[PDB]
Amino acid sequence: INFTNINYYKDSYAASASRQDFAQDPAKFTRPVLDAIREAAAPLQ
Amino acid sequence: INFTNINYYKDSYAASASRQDFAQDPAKFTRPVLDAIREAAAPLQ
Amino acid sequence: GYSDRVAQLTVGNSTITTQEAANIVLSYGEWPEYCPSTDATAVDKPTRPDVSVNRFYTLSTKSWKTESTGWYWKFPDVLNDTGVFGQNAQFHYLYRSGFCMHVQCNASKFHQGALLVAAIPEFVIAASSPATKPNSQGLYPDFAHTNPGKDGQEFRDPYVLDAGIPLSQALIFPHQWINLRTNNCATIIMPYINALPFDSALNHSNFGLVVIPISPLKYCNGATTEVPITLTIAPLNSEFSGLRQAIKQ
Amino acid sequence: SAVSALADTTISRVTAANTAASTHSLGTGRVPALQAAETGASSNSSDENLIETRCVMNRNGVNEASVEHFYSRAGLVGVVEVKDSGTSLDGYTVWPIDVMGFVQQRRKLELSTYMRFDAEFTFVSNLNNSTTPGMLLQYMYVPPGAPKPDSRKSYQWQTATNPSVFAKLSDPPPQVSVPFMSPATAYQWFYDGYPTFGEHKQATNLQYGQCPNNMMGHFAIRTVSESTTGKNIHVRVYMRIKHVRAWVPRPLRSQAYMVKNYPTYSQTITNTATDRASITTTDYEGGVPASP
Amino acid sequence: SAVSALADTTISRVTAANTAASTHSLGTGRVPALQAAETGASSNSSDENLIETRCVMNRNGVNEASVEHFYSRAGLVGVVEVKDSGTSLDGYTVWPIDVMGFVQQRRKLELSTYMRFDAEFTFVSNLNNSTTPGMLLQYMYVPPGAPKPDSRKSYQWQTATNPSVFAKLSDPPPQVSVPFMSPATAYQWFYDGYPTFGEHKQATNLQYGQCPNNMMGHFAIRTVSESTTGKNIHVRVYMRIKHVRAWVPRPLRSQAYMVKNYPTYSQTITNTATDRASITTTDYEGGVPASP
Amino acid sequence: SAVSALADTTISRVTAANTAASTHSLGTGRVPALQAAETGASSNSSDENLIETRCVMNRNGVNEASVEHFYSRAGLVGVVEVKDSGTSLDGYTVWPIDVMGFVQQRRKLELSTYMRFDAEFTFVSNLNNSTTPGMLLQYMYVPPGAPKPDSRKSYQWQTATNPSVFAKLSDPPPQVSVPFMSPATAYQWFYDGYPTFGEHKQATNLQYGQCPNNMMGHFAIRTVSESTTGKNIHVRVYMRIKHVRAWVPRPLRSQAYMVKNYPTYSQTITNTATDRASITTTDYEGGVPASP
Amino acid sequence: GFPTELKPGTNQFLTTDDGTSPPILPGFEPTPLIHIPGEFTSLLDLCQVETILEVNNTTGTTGVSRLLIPVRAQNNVDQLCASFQVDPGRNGPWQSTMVGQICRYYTQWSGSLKVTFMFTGSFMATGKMLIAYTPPGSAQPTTREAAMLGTHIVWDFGLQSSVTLVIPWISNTHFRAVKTGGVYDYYATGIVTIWYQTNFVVPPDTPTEANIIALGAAQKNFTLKLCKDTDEIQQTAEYQ
Amino acid sequence: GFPTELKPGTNQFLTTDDGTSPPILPGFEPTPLIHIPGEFTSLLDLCQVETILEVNNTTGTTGVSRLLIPVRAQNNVDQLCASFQVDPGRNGPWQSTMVGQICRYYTQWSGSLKVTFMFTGSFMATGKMLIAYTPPGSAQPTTREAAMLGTHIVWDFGLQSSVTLVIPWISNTHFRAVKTGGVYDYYATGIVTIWYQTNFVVPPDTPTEANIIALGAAQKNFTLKLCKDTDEIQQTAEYQ
Amino acid sequence: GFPTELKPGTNQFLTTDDGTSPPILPGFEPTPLIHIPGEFTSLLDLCQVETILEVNNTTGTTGVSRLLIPVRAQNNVDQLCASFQVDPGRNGPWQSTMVGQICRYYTQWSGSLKVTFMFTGSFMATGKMLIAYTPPGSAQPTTREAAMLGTHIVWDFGLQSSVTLVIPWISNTHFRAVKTGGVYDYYATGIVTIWYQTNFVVPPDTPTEANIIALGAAQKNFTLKLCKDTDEIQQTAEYQ
Ligand SMILES: CCCCCCCCCCCCCCCCCC(=O)O
Ligand SMILES: CCCCCCCCCCCCCCCCCC(=O)O
Ligand SMILES: CCCCCCCCCCCCCCCCCC(=O)O
Ligand SMILES: CCCCCCCCCCCCCC(=O)O
Ligand SMILES: CCCCCCCCCCCCCC(=O)O
Repeated sequence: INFTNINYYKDSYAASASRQDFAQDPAKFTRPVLDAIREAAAPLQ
Repeated sequence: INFTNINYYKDSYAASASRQDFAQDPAKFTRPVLDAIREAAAPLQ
Repeated sequence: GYSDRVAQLTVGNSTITTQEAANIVLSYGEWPEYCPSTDATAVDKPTRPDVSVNRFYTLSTKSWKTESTGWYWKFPDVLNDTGVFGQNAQFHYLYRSGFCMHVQCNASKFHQGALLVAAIPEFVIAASSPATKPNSQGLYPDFAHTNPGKDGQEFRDPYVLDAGIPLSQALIFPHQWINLRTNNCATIIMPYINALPFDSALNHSNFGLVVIPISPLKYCNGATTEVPITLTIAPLNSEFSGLRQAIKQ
Repeated sequence: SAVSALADTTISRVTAANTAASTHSLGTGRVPALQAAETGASSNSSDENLIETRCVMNRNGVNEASVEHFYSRAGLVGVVEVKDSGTSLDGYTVWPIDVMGFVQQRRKLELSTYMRFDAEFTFVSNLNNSTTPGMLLQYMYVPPGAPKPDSRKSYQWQTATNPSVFAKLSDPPPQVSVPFMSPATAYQWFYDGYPTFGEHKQATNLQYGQCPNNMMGHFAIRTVSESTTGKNIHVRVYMRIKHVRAWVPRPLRSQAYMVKNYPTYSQTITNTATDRASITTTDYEGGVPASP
Repeated sequence: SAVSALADTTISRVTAANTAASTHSLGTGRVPALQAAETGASSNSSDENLIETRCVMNRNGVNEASVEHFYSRAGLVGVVEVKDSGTSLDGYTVWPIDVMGFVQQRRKLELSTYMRFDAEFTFVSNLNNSTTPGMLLQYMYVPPGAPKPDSRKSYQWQTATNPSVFAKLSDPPPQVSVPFMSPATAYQWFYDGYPTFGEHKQATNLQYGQCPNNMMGHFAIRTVSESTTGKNIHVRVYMRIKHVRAWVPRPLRSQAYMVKNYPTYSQTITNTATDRASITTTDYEGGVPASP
Repeated sequence: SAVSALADTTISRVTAANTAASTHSLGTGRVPALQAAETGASSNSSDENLIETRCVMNRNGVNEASVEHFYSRAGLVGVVEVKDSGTSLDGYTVWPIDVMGFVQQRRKLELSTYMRFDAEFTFVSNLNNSTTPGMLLQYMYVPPGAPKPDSRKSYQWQTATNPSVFAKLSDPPPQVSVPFMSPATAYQWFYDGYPTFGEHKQATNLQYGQCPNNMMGHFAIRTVSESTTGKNIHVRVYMRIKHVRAWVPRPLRSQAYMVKNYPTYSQTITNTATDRASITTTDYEGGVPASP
Repeated sequence: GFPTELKPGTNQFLTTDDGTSPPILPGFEPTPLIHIPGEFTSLLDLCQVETILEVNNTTGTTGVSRLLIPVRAQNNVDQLCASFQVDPGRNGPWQSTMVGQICRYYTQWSGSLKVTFMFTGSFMATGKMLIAYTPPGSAQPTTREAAMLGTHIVWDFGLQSSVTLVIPWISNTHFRAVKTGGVYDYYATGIVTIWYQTNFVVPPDTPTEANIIALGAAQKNFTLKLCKDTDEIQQTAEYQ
Repeated sequence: GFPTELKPGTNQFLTTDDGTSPPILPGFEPTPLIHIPGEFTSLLDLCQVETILEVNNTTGTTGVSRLLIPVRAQNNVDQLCASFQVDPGRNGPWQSTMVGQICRYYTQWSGSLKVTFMFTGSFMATGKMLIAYTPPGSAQPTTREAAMLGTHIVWDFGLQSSVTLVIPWISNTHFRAVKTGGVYDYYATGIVTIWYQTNFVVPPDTPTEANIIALGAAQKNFTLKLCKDTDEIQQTAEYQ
Repeated sequence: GFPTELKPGTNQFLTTDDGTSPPILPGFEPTPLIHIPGEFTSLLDLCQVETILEVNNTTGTTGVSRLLIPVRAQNNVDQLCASFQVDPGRNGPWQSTMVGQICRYYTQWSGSLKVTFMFTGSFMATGKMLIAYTPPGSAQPTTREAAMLGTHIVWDFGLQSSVTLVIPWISNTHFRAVKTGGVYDYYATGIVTIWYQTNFVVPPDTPTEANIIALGAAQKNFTLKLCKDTDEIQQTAEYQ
């Protein structure tokens, strides 16, 4: 029985940390290329 | 009217002790044998 | 499922042909876009001089030598005095634009070397100074190093990017290598990155454009000594608001 | 009712990537090992395609590496001495709010270029001997433009509009929630530009990198006193960054900082990696080989 | 149930006016720029009708400029010294309740002519050295007509009907909710009249502007003591105006106040605007012009 | 709703085994008394099959003998003296986190080989004279690898990522929940092995039994002070083991411990049982026999 | 006793904490609320009311004369009548405005402004003025040719005696800090210059110098943020 | 502020308080729980495991010899082999048992006990023993005739080498205090005496003295109560 | 007053406590959130980006030269090019990597690593390298024959200039402590040695010494645990 993530103030920024939206999108840093290269393929053919 | 076993924190390990799962399985220490020996039977026959 | 080595980049009346290209880095997977109505704050109608400013401007050619440290440009500053982009950047207070940075360095199959072409957002240039009082001039970089213009600026300490950050982690930025055995060009398409929808093209430089030789240019006697490095950049989706008298700096 | 929301408030475990079982590959045209780092893309080679892997149903929690969990930790952002003894009988101090004065918080923030966040500021105040006698303090936030106090009795402490916290040293640390206060969409730890137009030809060039979108005013602290108290109070400000939005990751700082508002490293550049004897020397002794 | 009410308790963002996209206008009879300020009406000219505007879906929150948010902030309304040392061995003080003694609260209130509000009065009491030793105080509200105490032992402190708060200095600041106490529908920061009939021919004329509808009695504070304590206690009264209803907005005061209950400015009138060299001189240097 | 969960939160009584009524047995082949202890199995003989028993509906609660109830009790795991007087003017102390320094907690833990548990660590800090003056302490958890503080002013106390608790001595004992922190699935009070490869031919052999899976870093405690306070603070650390999972029960230790991280008993071996005069002498006098 | 744990911020008195407090008067019903005309519920409604800009804030000019922009018959062409910065919270002509005083109770402002110029000359006085708003980055225009490159209105004196020049919200940031000067010229709004488009022509026996009254206000998209304490009146002693 | 009143027990640190406390590590997911063999969830399961009673806890007897009950060929009849009290927590033979050590972590115990005697003589060694449990009130029986009046088992040595003597729960109270001695002999459990029912008969060229190993444990109805601190190991200094 | 009892942990300031605190600004609406490219929500996404390993961290080697693994034409066969430990948080080549710096903000790491070697020689330079990962327990292999017994890749220089050597997660524990050295070599990851499978063959008039650039990163199954404070930059005085 969990009783947390409760805001006691009318201002939304007084709430606790937003710790329920873990999203991992590494492609914008790891594969930031136009031509999607398959793993099994030689990249520069 | 009981109001307990309540977690106030988002981390589950901050909860109180897990004191509602009393399980007693002594056979793994008292009878750790392959051949189940009946009580009325002579064990080594 | 592979990247074709041939590529043609047609923007405006400019066209760039490359026959040994690795790929095209789309910075952070985001194409340059015009400022949406939701993200805009300025009320004036922006000018979008599509083909007059969004085009490839070949700006600088730097001679790669064996002991060369590298060069860096600041994207708005490198085009602020060039073409119709510069005029719009001077006549308008507000500006936003992506770019298509295309670094060119061709060498024979008997040359070797590797450049690191990276586009660094908010490339704050550091000064290398001894322990001194805050009064000291050496603690802060002069304007020639913060805004090198179109000529660029030779790196003093490319190992720390002249920013106190290790060059080895500069690959966290949108980057591409020019490995002379592999490719002769590096293309980076960078969208407008800023905490503001528009910003002054004169005061604020959104991105740094570093070209650092990681593997030094080595060749044998008889090979062509002069191995140039050319920076051709093209604004993409350039908007300008706040028309007034043209301001140089 | 809304009891369903209170039920799904505990942090759920997001696990790491499972490893699939892989067999041997003997053929042509399939080269998952060969890459082209020039493309600027990291290698897409997987462990299954380079070695014979097993099936590992990975249950390691990746949830702690989030930007929220990495940043939602109160670190020291300011030490404000309320000098009221000796030559400085002020009883008040107006502190420029800057979170880049201490290395641990500064290096974590500079991992990102832009950060938009709310903060939980905590004030841990005490005397020099670590004691906390009941002594009324006033922590007034003086936003940019609000008049800064020039004494312990000045009119600005009336705080009719300024946020102010009255708390004795004996009280638990005052803690308040600060919103994202900035004219920009996000704070900017790196501002490659100048705040004003002009020539920027000064010998010092102090204005490079100074974005006023980050300058969020002053924290004016005073002892609520009528004369000198003879005691210096050390207010340690701790900022917990919550509701974090980070943009444009950057290399973590490698050189030691020298100043607060400028990247400025010594002429003695420290290598990111420690030196070893040779490129072929590793200091791992391992065990005794069976047959050398 | 009523859980729907607790859900819609956070402040919703009311945004500013969006700007519509506008094009050029070349015609006659349509003059959105030409106005007639003589009519006493502000200009109805919009940005779209004077320049070519874009579509700006404005998301700037106008909610903070409300009269509630502008006024619901505890400001200093009174400093009451409970003198109990030296020549004044009283141990008590009866303070005339007036919110016009300090400039920051007074100037905000005088923005409006009539204000009807409840208040949250807070008492931040301490010694001269800012320390708060456990010392029992009694803050008794003495409404108009109730007998005022004449000593620290007098019978009025029995507070059988008067509201009274007992709190030590060591306690957190006593805070109470005061209703709209006034014979009138609203308080009146400006009363163009006299409280009594008569000739009003006195040389001083002290009664002009004095509306007893605002005179809400006294705050009697004492140390609950049997003799002199030798310590002077400074009680700072902070009023947070809530449930505000403001009427007839007024020009904000430009001259420095001189007295509490009267508008009275010096013969040396201070200009509302600071002087500059000439009507054609602006001190904004801007950038270097491209071609002068 | 979830009110059914809050209803079944009290501990239910699990009773012991009932005794069935048994009669006399006169026959062959049925030998519930004869056992074979060589089989490694405990005797399955029941009371009903060896004596004539009655029906005992046993209502004795066996719930307290659970591993949770046996271990969920805060015992002393560490005494950390923050020396700040005399020859040791440190004002800080970095304490290696080990729960095997005190006999009562150590002997209970060593009942099991592997234990996976969360803990509730409590810090009961005071001066030598048992008094708790308001003195700000910082209890920083320094995980393995985090830089340990080398002074009371060092940068590590900025605790930007390290868990840290600021609490005065006057406050109630600081209490925090520590998760199961270990690279292994469970802690290991007995590690029959060596942490590193090698020959292990040292004269001391200090590394036997040292599993780094249990070494969970240090607890750095400091007085938040600017100079020496002249007072030594004794921090007593109490660990309450919750969410316990115990594996491989072991004989309870019989010899007195000599060191913290090693089973090492004296050459003077103490018998588990106290000596008596003879194998046929019991010291129970009972009553006067009716007819000897 | 219900188990509770006191958190930081305990016992603090935050002056901007909208919380409950015990009522001193049980069962108190206040005086009934009768309708009073002129209730204002938003300070932005006050900022949209046009108030006189003190454009003639010059040395020697005293009293109501500081509220007048003098306009006279010019002997030369393309001359400058008056200029003023459009930073609402800056010490200058906007101090005399309700928008410029309510801005000072806030840290950041946003939205378009509005200056309605009223010509107070004779009916026989004719003239055309170029009122230009120069966006940031440029100093005050030195010529009308340089000023007409910005947001401007050519005002023709006539039956309608007033013109409105909207200062459009031309800013890089969504908000501008009310504080100006120093590095806070980053939030400069611009400069409004009044130029003689044509001359100030009058018939004989007619006054040759008239006055323009500037009336500054805020547009409908105006917004304030981060309530602070103004720096307009200072106090050295409790008003007794 | 919600009205609350602090009650006694405020600020106290009860070492046996199952309450919540703030987690030091936000979002910490521990190492996954893999299956480890041999998990025990109840200490009663451990008390039912038979462990060697140290019945030969006599002066001079050292080491593993303290775990043996010597049995030899008797020259007389109806003789006493060994005796021991069956108080689990009493200083004596039950200290060497897991039940006797887990009992010491509790104040009160209840339920039947169990001593399995294993004869470790030659296959050719035959004998019958009378193992008697004497309920409280009586001292150690002086003769086998007096001991056979209590709960006893006549053990015949043979192919099955072990006998179980259940010490039945013969008590006036539902629980017995683990503490013994003094007025706490009210909770005396009794005395178990081993008598020679017949002799220890061996053929020629066979060892004439053998050993009986006693294995004490707890029956299924065993129960402990009121967890306390054992008095088995003492500490004078923190183990460094 | 609702009955409450204060528990331990009252009045403490835990720096990692995700709790509420009163807002200093009632009704504050921040600047709107516009889309900024390059948002990262997980530090593991940063650890998967390949960054240059500083493998030439040797005395004398300065600047960008520390990022190059020199490869030259060998006069002998089966020689060692370079070696480095694959402990991400160990002082060594991995310090120059984003994974090796984000690892230092955590106590325990897990998952496969990845080193992409890029050959930066002439197009005419051909060669084959054996890059071997030696799991723990073994020192650096003294011969290529000993190194090829571990996880290795034979890299052929060609049109594709880069090879990826995955360091598979070969560990006894689910996590490895980022701290190394001493008893923490229990968490040693192994050693990666680069051997000349064949020679570095070049035609005439071609450079005979080239460079390999190592690019270390983390695989998709990489995971960090127990956020701590890094030991990379130290501070002796507040930055003024
Ligand atoms: C009552 C006391 C309230 C405290 C108010 C604290 C306000 C803090 C401002 C928010 C901090 C983040 C922005 C810091 C940016 C400055 C760093 C820099 O770029 O130099
Ligand atoms: C127990 C202590 C309770 C405190 C009682 C405070 C009562 C305050 C009265 C309400 C304040 C607003 C009215 C002030 C008007 C006077 C100003 C004036 O016109 O001179
Ligand atoms: C803010 C202060 C937080 C306190 C952190 C405490 C962390 C305690 C670690 C968990 C304790 C159990 C593991 C102990 C194992 C060591 C014993 C050993 O094998 O030598
Ligand atoms: C005061 C009562 C608050 C009730 C909050 C909801 C708790 C639901 C209990 C179940 C916990 C959620 C996870 C699960 O389904 O097991
Ligand atoms: C605040 C209200 C909490 C209610 C919690 C549920 C309590 C149910 C009352 C009955 C107690 C359970 C045992 C029983 O059925 O008798």
